[PDB]
Amino acid sequence: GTFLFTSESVGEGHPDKICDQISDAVLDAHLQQDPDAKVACETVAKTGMILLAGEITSRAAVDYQKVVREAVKHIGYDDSSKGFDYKTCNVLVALEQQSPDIAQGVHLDRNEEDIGAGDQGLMFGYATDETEECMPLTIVLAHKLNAKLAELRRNGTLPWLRPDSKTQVTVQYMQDRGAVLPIRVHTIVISVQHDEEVCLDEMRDALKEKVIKAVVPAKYLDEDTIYHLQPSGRFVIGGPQGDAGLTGRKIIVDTYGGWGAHGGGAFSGKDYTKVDRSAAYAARWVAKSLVKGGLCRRVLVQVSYAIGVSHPLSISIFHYGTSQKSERELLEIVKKNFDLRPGVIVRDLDLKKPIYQRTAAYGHFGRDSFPWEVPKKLKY
Amino acid sequence: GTFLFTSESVGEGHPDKICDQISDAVLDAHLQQDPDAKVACETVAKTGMILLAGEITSRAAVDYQKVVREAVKHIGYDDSSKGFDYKTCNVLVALEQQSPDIAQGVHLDRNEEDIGAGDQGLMFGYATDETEECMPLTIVLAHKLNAKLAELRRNGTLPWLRPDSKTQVTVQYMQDRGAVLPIRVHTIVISVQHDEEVCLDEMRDALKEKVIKAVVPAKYLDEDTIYHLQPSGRFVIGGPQGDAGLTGRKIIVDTYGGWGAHGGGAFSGKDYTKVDRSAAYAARWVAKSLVKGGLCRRVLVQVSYAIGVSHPLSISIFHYGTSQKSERELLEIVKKNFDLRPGVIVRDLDLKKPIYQRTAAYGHFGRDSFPWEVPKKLKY
Ligand SMILES: C[S@@+](CC[C@H](N)C(=O)[O-])C[C@H]1O[C@@H](n2cnc3c(N)ncnc32)[C@H](O)[C@@H]1O
Ligand SMILES: C[S@@+](CC[C@H](N)C(=O)[O-])C[C@H]1O[C@@H](n2cnc3c(N)ncnc32)[C@H](O)[C@@H]1O
Ligand SMILES: COc1ccc(-c2nccc3[nH]nc(C4CC4)c23)cc1
Ligand SMILES: COc1ccc(-c2nccc3[nH]nc(C4CC4)c23)cc1
Repeated sequence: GTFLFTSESVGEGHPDKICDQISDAVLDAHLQQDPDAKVACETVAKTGMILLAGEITSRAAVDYQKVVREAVKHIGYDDSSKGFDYKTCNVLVALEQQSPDIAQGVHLDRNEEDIGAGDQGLMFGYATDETEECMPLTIVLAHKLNAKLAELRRNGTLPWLRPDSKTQVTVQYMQDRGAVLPIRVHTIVISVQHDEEVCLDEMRDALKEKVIKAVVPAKYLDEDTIYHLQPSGRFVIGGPQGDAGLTGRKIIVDTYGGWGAHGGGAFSGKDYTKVDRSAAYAARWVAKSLVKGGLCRRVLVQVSYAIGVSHPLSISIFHYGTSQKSERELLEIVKKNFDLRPGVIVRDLDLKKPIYQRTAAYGHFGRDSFPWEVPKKLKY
Repeated sequence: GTFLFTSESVGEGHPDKICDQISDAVLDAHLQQDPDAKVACETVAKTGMILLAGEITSRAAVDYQKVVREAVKHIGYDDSSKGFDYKTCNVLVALEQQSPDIAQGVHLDRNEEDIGAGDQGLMFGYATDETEECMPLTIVLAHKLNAKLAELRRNGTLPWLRPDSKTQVTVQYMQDRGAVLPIRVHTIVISVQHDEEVCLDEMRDALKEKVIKAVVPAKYLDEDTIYHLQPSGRFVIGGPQGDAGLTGRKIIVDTYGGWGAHGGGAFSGKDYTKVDRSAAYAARWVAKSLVKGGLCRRVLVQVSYAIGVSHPLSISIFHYGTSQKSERELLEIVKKNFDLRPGVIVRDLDLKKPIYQRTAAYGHFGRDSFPWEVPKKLKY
């Protein structure tokens, strides 16, 4: 009845995550001035370069140089010794207006509640009762290990740390009537960029004592747990210098760490009309509402859309055998309690608010009581 | 017992898919001259621009201008009237050597069979007996609809078609002892870029008669099937002009259309040492071998790695209740029959061969008898 499952997370300075945070800093800058901004901002990062590419139609006047550099400063890349510096990097902009053909088919001359989906696509929401926040333990622990590295870097405890990091956690689970129960941590990987002076033994000792022990409960760690700490042996070159980053290349880290399912759409740099983000947030909200409402212990929700059409084309629910209700019954409850048109999701989840940069590291789900994390009281 | 499931696909001229094909054209160009090239080529596409960003260490002498332009010509973007032209677009190159810190930790001074994984990560393989090629019907049909559009564009049957397209198929399934049985097609979406002269009614009639009827068996289509054909109403602006493209933004289209699971890693532009691609191909090979071998009807395989370590950190198998063997028994069969070190997968799957551009549109799986699609005869 036991099995292993692995998930990973990355830090704020991982190059792909830098791009997600910059794309959402650009989105938030537009929404601060124009709540109805149409934004599709992709970011690319390589040695010394941030490139913004995409489509924005907005009444805002945004200083992209300032917005980009402030996001990079927050992450911690502030000196050429670290491989990247917000003060002196190149910021290139290739942003055009939203295609008028998309605009006419999606939102022009449409009542807000009846706006079409901004694209076709499929999206999933997932929730599990294995943690209070209704997220898989593998991904929660992986995110917390990266957050702990950033905390110790920022407080000067481990001054050799740099912003680029990756973690990976394998947990041994027990199957429990469709639900899953974590038993123990089988393997942990941590790789983090570091300065030239610190030795490997000092880093491995600190990663075990100050990072892992400060995050993972001792009850999950035993004599058999395997640790791969700085497994490459050297990670001085990092950030965009070590690996090109792009927006929307960490979509599994952003969601459920491999659990549930994913429809392929990226979240960062997109306004509410792009259902890749708004409908995935709404599907998480539905899934978490079904679990917190006591209808299931674990659930997956799929929705899909066509560009220009407001109502979802399909809606499906899988409860893994953890509900006494059938899928037909759960779908009826969802129909009576939720309206998954993008023009209604925007109102329910307050999706014109400029809080998106806060979602772009450490996962979009299971944190900070964002609107999609506050369960809806269900009537049935 | 019935449920709906939706998957999507995109055409060769969808901007993200253009990037995947260019990244793999670059990889193949290097492998033609240097089978041991270390390649991590990301591509970005926006109006008039192809940018290559990433890391390559290779003995090859590659003309990036020629390679990029030839890939764009093949796709069909050959005139400014179509929104993009291989002859006159900008090709920008920001490629550096592979980080020496990665090289020393992964492959320098290592026996080939004992090379480390090129990164950490998790990967999944999936197979289902619902089609002969062991793929979900939703994604197979979605890919075939895009392939049919390209065929009719290239043969001059529908000369108003342009290369950028997206499709989406929703199928109603029956649950069958853990396996799934397709019953009927519930909804089809097709959006395709077109010339200025053709009217909406002519396009909708052609998409139903010449595309859908030529691909989807009539037994799956009935009076209740919903069709969303050119649902935006106008799609003249397309390709990179309509939407920025990036490599590795169609990872669900590249794999199982939402079925199974995904670990987050992109495939295109990466050599075999990047386990995001090689271990996902090996996991598909294992899953398809278990189904064709008669051990299960449907199966999911997870593997994970740490950078610099050759053997997977974890291996898991889920048979959805479709096998008489336990996960422990299936794992033992996999251990006796497969070696999932990257330096052994390269030999089994011939991963230094320059066939990667062929994988970069219409899915990496279920087509053309690539090595990961030829089942291994299992001994047990
Ligand atoms: C290993 S790199 C990806 C492969 C790379 N594109 C190449 O050229 O081989 C992927 C991520 O791993 C991390 N990384 C970079 N250099 C590393 C090193 N020396 N050791 C461990 N992890 C590293 C960074 O987070 C980076 O974004
Ligand atoms: C709708 S666009 C994505 C949203 C876009 N970035 C924006 O600015 O709103 C995504 C994909 O849809 C397709 N597309 C582009 N223009 C379209 C149109 N007018 N009608 C339908 N699909 C379109 C292309 O395949 C494109 O890559
Ligand atoms: C996409 O979400 C999932 C999550 C969990 C399982 C699963 N449940 C029970 C026993 C199992 N053994 N191995 C696995 C998975 C790792 C291959 C597995 C399956 C799918
Ligand atoms: C990730 O792969 C899957 C695939 C299929 C199912 C599933 N099986 C039986 C009944 C169901 N109803 N809805 C669903 C899914 C669409 C939400 C579903 C679950 C997960």
